[PDB]
Amino acid sequence: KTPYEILGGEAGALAIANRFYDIMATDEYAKPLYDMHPLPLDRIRQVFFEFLSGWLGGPDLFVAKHGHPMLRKRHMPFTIDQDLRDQWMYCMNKTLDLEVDNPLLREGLKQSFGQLASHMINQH
Ligand code: HEM
Repeated sequence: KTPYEILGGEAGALAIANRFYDIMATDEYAKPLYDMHPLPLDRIRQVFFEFLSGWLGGPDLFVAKHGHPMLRKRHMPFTIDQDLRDQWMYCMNKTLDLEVDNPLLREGLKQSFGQLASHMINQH
């Protein structure tokens, strides 16, 4: 069974994407990460969801509409240090605790996001 399947499919991917930004947008420690996002969040909420649907084994909605992830490259316009990586993970940890009831999948998702996040870092 895929992460997409275990999390309830579309509604599960949507809820993660939305909870992530919901928390990012109000939590103090992540203001800096939040401030890199020009408002409103409508499009990035939708795009991140599209990404999650395929990264979890549902429809590649991202690769259908925007092409391959190339996430490291796609983040190269921004300055991303350790500090911002940790802010991003802090938000996604909090999200996955609330959204993923399977504790194995949850720890699996945290580690795999944790790695992707570290991969984006481009300032040391
Ligand atoms: C330190 C880590 C990260 C930082 C600071 C960061 C920051 C950003 C920012 C500022 C954008 C621009 C979106 C906008 O306002 O339109 C963006 C886009 C995006 N981020 Fe991240 N991000 C990070 C890590 C990640 C990770 C780990 C993933 C996926 C697992 C991810 C997926 C995306 C996606 C899919 C987009 C949309 C890209 C596009 O439309 O071409 N990001 N990110």
